[PDB]
Amino acid sequence: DRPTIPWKLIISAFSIAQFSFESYLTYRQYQKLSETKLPPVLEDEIDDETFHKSRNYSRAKAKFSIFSDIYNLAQKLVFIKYDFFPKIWHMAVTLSNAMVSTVAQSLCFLGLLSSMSTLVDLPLSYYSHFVLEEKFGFNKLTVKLWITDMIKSLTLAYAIGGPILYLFLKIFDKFPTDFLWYIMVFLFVVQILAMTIIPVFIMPLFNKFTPLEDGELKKSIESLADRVGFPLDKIFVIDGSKRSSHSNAYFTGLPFTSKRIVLFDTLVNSNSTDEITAVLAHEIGHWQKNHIVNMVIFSQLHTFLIFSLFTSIYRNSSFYNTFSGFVDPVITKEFPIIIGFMLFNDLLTPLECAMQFIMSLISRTHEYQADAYAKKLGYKQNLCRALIDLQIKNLSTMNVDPLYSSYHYSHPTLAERLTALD
Ligand SMILES: [Zn+2]
Repeated sequence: DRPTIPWKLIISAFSIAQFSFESYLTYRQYQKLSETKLPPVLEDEIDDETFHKSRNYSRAKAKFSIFSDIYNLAQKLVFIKYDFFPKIWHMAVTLSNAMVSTVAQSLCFLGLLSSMSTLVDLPLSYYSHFVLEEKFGFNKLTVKLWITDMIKSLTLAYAIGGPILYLFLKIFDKFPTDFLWYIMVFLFVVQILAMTIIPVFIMPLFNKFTPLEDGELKKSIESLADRVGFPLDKIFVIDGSKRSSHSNAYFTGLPFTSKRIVLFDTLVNSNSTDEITAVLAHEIGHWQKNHIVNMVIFSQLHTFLIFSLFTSIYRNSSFYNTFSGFVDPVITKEFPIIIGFMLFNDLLTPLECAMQFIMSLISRTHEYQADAYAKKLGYKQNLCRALIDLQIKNLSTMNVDPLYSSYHYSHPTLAERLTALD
């Protein structure tokens, strides 16, 4: 536990290492998608034509994935070896006029930084939407709406992100010796408010929430709810058609309290008729077995590990000194917590890989249990046809690499979800 260790080399080595590992995964997946032509348990229920089209969708996804990784590894390594952070700090504070200048310039640094991460990402985000998924008729948005969404995301990020971060940072000042349990509780309470505030206040700005047109489907879902429990405030059908013809469904409720069921516009349309309910049995499965409880708990362990280790490396950095020590246009005074946190974030990357395996696996077995639970309710045959139709219209990957799926896939392979039931 001490200051002088070669940080530059280690961080560059880690980023390259885990990029290479991720490149290996993506490589295997590309192999299988291009070579294999048959699913074992889906050889009858997958059109030979819509199978090839799905091979192509996944191909382009992988290609773009690798280019996106190289791009994000390239700008990082350049950011590192050329000490690009100090420079942004100076340029940020320089653009602060009105005095209303303060001790927490950290917010300024992050203000310009995140805005740069946006503009540098912009080209990729544009390609993915207006090329990768326009080529497969998935994207239904105009540039007008895309840009407006970007601006709304940044404006919100500052509006509520600034205040929360500020308090988060000043909590370190009040407790320089024992901050752990305080910032722990802080993140917990922000989490609770988060799941309650984003759906109620933030989402309405993105999509138009309308209540489910009273009739058949409303009654069906209402009946499944009353049967298995009392968790149901109301049902809304969001307009997710405006973005792309992708489908999904979820419920938003502050647990444990009333829960609202949101259904995607493309879902109620003619892809899922009332196999929709089998799906909702699956999604009620997550609630019944207290998975959300297991997830917040497994999340708190993670956070504790992270900020337990933080105590070790929030003292001295190779980068600017903060209280001429041997290099140029450096930054001075109080050590700034935000910076030590970021570099620490890129120090952990291997730990994250480990917990990427762990989290992906837990989610997978949660889906397993929810499906089995849908069988318990008799929605087995409809649930099967639901998942199959989703994979058909979303051109999801048919036969995947075990390792690649073990790392990335939070949901088990379709074939793997069926064999557990069918
Ligand atoms: Zn699920």
